[PDB]
Amino acid sequence: ATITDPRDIILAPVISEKSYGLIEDNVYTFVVHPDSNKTQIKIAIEKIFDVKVDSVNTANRQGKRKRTRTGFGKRKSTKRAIVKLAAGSKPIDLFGA
Amino acid sequence: GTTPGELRELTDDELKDKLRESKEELFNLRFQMATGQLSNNRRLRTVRQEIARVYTVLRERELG
Amino acid sequence: SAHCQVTGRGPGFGNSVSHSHRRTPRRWDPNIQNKTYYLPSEGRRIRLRVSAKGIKVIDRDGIEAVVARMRARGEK
RNA sequence: CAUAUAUCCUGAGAGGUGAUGCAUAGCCGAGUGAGGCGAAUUCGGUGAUCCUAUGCUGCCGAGAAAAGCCUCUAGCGAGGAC
RNA sequence: UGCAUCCGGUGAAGCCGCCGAGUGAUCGAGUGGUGGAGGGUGUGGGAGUGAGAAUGCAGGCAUGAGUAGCGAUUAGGCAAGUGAGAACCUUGCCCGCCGAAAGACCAAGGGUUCCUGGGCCAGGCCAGUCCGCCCAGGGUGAGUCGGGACCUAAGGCGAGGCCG
RNA sequence: GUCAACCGAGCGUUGAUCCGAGGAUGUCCGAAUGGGGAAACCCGGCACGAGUGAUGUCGUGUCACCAGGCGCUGAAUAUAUAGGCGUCUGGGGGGAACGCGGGGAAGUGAAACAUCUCAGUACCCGUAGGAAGAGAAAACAAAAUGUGAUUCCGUGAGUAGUGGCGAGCGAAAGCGGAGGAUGGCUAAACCGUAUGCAUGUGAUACCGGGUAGGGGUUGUGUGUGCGGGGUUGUGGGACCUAUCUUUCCGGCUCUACCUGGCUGGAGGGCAGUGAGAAAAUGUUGUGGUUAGCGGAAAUGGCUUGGGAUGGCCUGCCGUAGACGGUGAGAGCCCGGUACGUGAAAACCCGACGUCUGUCUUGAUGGUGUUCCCGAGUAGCAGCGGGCCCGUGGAAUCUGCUGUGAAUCUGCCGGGACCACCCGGUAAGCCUGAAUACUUCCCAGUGACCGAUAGCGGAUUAGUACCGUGAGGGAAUGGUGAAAAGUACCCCG
Repeated sequence: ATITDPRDIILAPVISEKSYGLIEDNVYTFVVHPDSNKTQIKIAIEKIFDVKVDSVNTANRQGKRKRTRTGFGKRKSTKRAIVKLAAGSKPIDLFGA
Repeated sequence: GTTPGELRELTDDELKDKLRESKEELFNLRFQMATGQLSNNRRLRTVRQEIARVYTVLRERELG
Repeated sequence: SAHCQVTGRGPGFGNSVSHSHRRTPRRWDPNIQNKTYYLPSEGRRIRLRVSAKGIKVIDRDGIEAVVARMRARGEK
């Protein structure tokens, strides 16, 4: 069988100045599965943090082509999901900001 | 962490519950690692192995 | 020629020209003749590309038994 | 039955609203740049290669399709529209 | 290489020399140096067996030569700074150039070149504290934009099919 | 895991890492197959399930085309078919070489060139299999009481011959050998049964004789299927026929009656997963393969040396002195070697049997006539191909087109052809071994290369790079025994 936990889509959070500022604005950015979609992510986030999500915005980020003696090498093309919770939304603690 | 010997005692529903719990632990651990709040990095491999064992057991019960 | 169905006669290949023994290649295509074959059990006529030898033999054996052998081979 | 400054449609643009907002010339210190306050905002003129315009006129060389939209019924129909 | 012998970390080969030898290719179980591990001799066997030339091939290095050139038609300068180091980087003030462009925005194409921080033996036709260079990290948020999920043109693929 | 360390975490005799086998999972593309598509990315339908206040969303399955069966339906249109719907089974593509069948160059050589050669090469196409193909005489041979499937090897022989008789090409028989299965089935004629089609002294006609029913052992024909029966050349086989005649029982044998064939059961053989019919099933082989394990004998002395694996001297093992490693030439330090062990499971070979098939109502050997012995075939002609044979007197074989027979006193071949004689018995099928090859795997070898060599590739290798693309296509090895990889100070 397969268990479609919503936590398989949500891979990791993003830790950056921009992510922290958006956290102050109550907007949390995650690294999601590249084959996911906004509605899937909304449902997953809701089921995970027991919260209500206003919008979800996705940006696909190509991988950096880094060089080496062998030649060149490319990192992974990630997918970021920026998630605006609703007004109150009982915010998240798991980011360790 | 847990053994197949002691996973085969459990039921399908207990296994699925343990699977959900292990996926939750893995989620929390990925977040801890991203934030730097994880010393024990091997918990991730451990939990992935637990998930694999559980899926293996369930498929084994499905087939024979 | 159009590569018969009941008898499978395909073209032979060779080289034909004299007076210098040049031997430029050609083909010796069969006498394929469009024929509307009917099966008096079902009296409708389907257009086939068959050989003249096939026609002679199939007038010898009737359309029926040779059509049995033909459908047994499975060709259309 | 009518030839209608009738009616309908289309439609630039004007005006209103949007706008008690926003922005701004400038002013305060602050000097990394964080901010804060904030005047009047009427008249004309010129004037598009842009809009009305997928128009109008003229011409021959005689100028995409399909979706879409509208309508028709066939049909569905006991719930349905606004 | 077969066989038999011999030498060798008490220093083989290779390389550089000295002193010499042979009619010649060449020799040196004569010597030193360097070096560090396999070689010599005789007798046979077999050869990828000998290069100076092929406008030969590859590599390295010369000659020209510290020579030409250092890539437009705009033009740079002063002060101050930074720094080991400044014609070139930074700031300010001047001057000058474009101004249907040498401005601003897109497509195509490129693909991270963007931003921040750091660096400076390569690159930049000089130098370089600078950089489109190097390193690390970050960065691209769409119901309405451009596209798909709507439509078809040319044209393409083309169930079956026909023809071959 | 590693380049390739470092950091941080941990695991492990409760047996990790690692090795082998079997399984599970196995995104997306790709035959690619739900549909689309610029391959690896876009859009879905249906069913089930989850999730939502519901739409959205998620997951699991499934959904290509074609062929062949099976079932339903059966257009114009009536028969009916084409077709449509459903289901099931399969294919599709890749692969280094080898194979079979087809197609088929040119450079070149001929000192030109066209015939010819190159060459049936390269290339292409279609197809396979682990081998293939061929193969059980319508053969060879030459009068020998001959051989006796096929393939392959060597010879025959660079011969006979062929050839613008030029360049060149080039057999076969026969012989010696490999391997041996001189192997096995069938169609036909006759019966029997079933069935389709058309019909019916429709009864004196449907078993074998005679009686009686029966209204058909159809009056039948005719075609097909099935089963028998028959598979050959000294011709054989069938139909008739006659002598002998190895098992038992039952039911039919149109019907009951005596007597002639068939069909079931039983003892038994005979074979078998094979070409000769086909699967499954077990038990079981210190049989094998896929991990490995053990495995003798020097801390020997002296000396040199950084180090002994060198030298000198002592011993020792040896079914082990093979090859490597270890601080320099190590049998006795290590991995190992000789040698010997080892498989839970999977797989492959066997054996034993279940089981399957067949014979078993059977054969034996004889006598004289009709029937059969593979048909659009052979043969013939025309044009061609290939055979040594280049159309020549050109057989044999073979493609196309026409024409077109005979079934044994028949036909084919024995190098035009005729006669005789001999051999064989086409037009139907199958068939192992000897033979060819190596993408890949294992173990090994080299008077093979040893980094401009050897694979292009010891290294980032079909990479970087070049090119739109097909495609082309590099260079780059060595510290040292051990990083002990130069702390620290000085110039900078």
